[PDB]
Amino acid sequence: KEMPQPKTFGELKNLPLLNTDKPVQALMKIADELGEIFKFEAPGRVTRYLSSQRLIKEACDESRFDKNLSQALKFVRDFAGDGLATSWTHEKNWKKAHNILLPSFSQQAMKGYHAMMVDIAVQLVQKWERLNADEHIEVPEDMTRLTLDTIGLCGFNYRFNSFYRDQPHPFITSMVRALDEAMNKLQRDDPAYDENKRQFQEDIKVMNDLVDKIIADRKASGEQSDDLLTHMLNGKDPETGEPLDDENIRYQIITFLIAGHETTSGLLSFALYFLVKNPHVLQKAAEEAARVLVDPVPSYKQVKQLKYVGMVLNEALRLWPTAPAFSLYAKEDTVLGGEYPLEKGDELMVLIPQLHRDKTIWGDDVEEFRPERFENPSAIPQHAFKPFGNGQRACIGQQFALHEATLVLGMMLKHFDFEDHTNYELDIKETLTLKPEGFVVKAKSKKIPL
Amino acid sequence: KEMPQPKTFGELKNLPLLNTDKPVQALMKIADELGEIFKFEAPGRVTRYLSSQRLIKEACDESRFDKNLSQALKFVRDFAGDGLATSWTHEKNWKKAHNILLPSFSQQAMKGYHAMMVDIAVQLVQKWERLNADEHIEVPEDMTRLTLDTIGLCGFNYRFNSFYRDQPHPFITSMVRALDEAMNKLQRYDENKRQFQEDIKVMNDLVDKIIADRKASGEQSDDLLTHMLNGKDPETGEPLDDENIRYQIITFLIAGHETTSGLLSFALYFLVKNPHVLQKAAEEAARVLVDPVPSYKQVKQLKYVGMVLNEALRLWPTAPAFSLYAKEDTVLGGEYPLEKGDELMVLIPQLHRDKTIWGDDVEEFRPERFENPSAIPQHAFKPFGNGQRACIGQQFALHEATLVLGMMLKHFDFEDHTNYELDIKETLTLKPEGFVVKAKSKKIPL
Ligand code: HEM
Ligand code: HEM
Repeated sequence: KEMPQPKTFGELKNLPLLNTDKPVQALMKIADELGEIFKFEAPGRVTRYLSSQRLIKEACDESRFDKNLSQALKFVRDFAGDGLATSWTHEKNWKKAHNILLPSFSQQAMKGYHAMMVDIAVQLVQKWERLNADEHIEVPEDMTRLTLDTIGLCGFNYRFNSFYRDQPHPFITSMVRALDEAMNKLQRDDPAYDENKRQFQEDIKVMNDLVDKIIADRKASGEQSDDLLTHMLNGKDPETGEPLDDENIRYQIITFLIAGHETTSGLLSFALYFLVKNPHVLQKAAEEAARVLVDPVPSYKQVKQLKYVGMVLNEALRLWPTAPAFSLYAKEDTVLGGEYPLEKGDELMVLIPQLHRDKTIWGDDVEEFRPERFENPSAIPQHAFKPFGNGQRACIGQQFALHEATLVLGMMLKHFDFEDHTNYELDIKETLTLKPEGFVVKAKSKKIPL
Repeated sequence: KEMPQPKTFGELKNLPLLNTDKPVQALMKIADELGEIFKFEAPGRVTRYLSSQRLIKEACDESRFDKNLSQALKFVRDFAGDGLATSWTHEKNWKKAHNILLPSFSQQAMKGYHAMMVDIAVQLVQKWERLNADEHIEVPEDMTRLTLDTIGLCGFNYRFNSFYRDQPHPFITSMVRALDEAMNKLQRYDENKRQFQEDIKVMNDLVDKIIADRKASGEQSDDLLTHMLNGKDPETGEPLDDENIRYQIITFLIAGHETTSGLLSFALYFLVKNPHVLQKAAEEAARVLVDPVPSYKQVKQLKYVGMVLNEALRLWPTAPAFSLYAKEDTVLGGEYPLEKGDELMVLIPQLHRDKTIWGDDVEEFRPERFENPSAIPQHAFKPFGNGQRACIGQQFALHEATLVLGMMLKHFDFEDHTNYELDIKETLTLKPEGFVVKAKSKKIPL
């Protein structure tokens, strides 16, 4: 009945607890101490962090709870607009874009993106083939170059050419800095933050200008590509009969870059981390890659056959889900778990990494990396595994993210042996997403041509 | 390219090779001679027996192969109907029952069955505590009493009361005799047919009566029957009808009781034949089972007992084969072209003796081989089948067997007093026939 709450700071309540550079990890430790639910209070804000499958399966009942914009998402909305990830369910543009975009994100639609994904994946493999002896790989940096360029090419047929650069494309610099400002605002306004505010407006303009220009260029040329921009310029919502307007198309493209690039590169980085830390698993994944990927270029069908690589990726998502939380609100007064009364509008946060450590679902070995947990997908209870969110507001990019990550991890394991030459100590850097900071490896080529 | 084939008998092709009382063991010896794959032909039937992890890992690719009803399963279907084990994947009732029953067979659902499992396990322990000096234990006989009563109680709150009986419950007599007829048909009668139909009627009547009785009472139990009466398939939104609920219950009794009792029997056999392993397992039981009654959480802590059970399943998987068909034209192992619909048999005991996977000591009983599942190559260990058509009862079988073996090792020292010679009787499942032991109580109360 009475809900636990972490230590307070006078008038600031719990807010200074977030003034740390690893806040998800801090909230996980609080959940370890306090259990499946705790109240978190700040000036003008009350939320409740959920950690157990028992309570989260109720919060995922869409008849009782809808997606809420967390404060992080509210700040991202200042540049993602009413794109899919930062719009309320009841906003006309959510269901409209949802209906238009769902068919272009299906498993069937990955067949059309596959060639462009391969284009960037081959660039990654060639970069590593061309490293000199005793040079090493900066794993999240290269994974970020890959996922960013893949979304750019599949999203709107634009080449950021990240593998030709040390300093990223100006669009990426402004996007990352806008995401940085969004996160820093969460932890803080006085006169000192005026420079950050001016820079934020400048970063927003940089993003809008490039994306609006590409949309305008495409409309003028009339050319058709296999990208999401072409689908959005031609698609009509069956319900309203309307197409997306140019401004919303821009917000969707920005959304694809934000929501997809760091989550996916984080997944690849964590997966490779767990592989080099678990040589029996790496051997098993590498066997499958060599057996399945029998052609110099992987095909769409071959990627679907990388079952164990997929298990590796799901187990990496279990331990470190790279979009680590989502937010809900009670549609009406309701009681959570038979003991927590909630009033209409009350907010909930789903702490995904804690959910994925619920021993009552996964057993005592929750911290061990064992892809075999996912050997048979049916053994996983409902709402125990939620790296892609919930229900109609789940990740629309799930099939894209997993197809890219399976393709690329498969190619990495086919073409190279990996050495954890520094005995890397896991250090998880937190933005709005999670990644293993400073993770480096050496790759020895297996000399298999492309 | 050219596939080996065992000796033939003119027009009968390979079929007389199955007219033996140990056909699985015969097929293993054929695989020893011919290798990882051989063709087996009979009038109007062609199949291919696979024995190597190399080929079986491809056969387990669900995009290329789906479950086939072997001739054994087709004959069992005459009384298991379209229950889960004897239905095709494309039959509406398979996916429907699969979606409904999966949550009631989960590891989480074992918490709710645990009390009833302990009920029967205590009856087994008390039976052995009450034996007189120099009396002995008929191991497969008592294990079958336990697993049969455990499924009856957890399945539909029915007590066969097997530990009160010499002659089994009439349902079991008809079930066993129906399974016997199914197997005998494979090797080939007007009286057999009349008897086969009588035994089906016994099974349907009792099970239909319990379903009707439960519907009339409105009472709720912690059993599979209550879940089936109240569950709805999320996909179609439909519940199982009463006829299919009957077939599922019959299926649970068939598919679960003899496979699981064989596992316990083989496990105890290998333990008494390997005293260092027995001692290690007994040390775990005493350290872990600190209460008069094991808890669910304690059973999960019996790690080495679980490894004992997996190693017993490696050597003698008690559901010893399953069948597959090619969904499309495909090439197996890069050298064996198969046409759509072509059939495969997975010879599990031979798979589990693949020296390229397990090393040269494949015949030795070493539970330590299972310390880390990640070190085991993909599809090397398939005692519970494959993919979406894998054993839905796997967690049930292993929880029961771990609980019961744990309690046995806590409460008794065992003696292989006859220096028993392994003799594996074959029905549709495998068991060590005539396996007997003496148990000396450690005098630990319940
Ligand atoms: C492993 C990589 C990814 C993970 C873990 C992930 C995770 C998530 C999660 C948890 C949500 C729900 C957030 C909430 O409820 O507030 C979400 C939504 C979303 N994601 Fe992803 N994501 C990934 C990759 C991608 C990619 C590659 C794209 C685009 C190509 C994408 C686009 C979106 C969009 C548009 C939404 C909002 C959907 C809606 O509400 O209609 N994501 N994602
Ligand atoms: C150690 C004991 C057991 C073993 C070795 C075993 C083995 C197997 C195997 C190999 C299959 C796949 C057969 C095929 O592909 O044709 C299977 C399926 C099945 N088993 Fe078991 N089993 C055991 C215990 C149980 C128990 C206790 C139950 C029920 C309570 C059960 C119920 C089933 C069912 C319903 C299926 C069919 C699942 C489906 O296709 O949807 N089994 N079992």
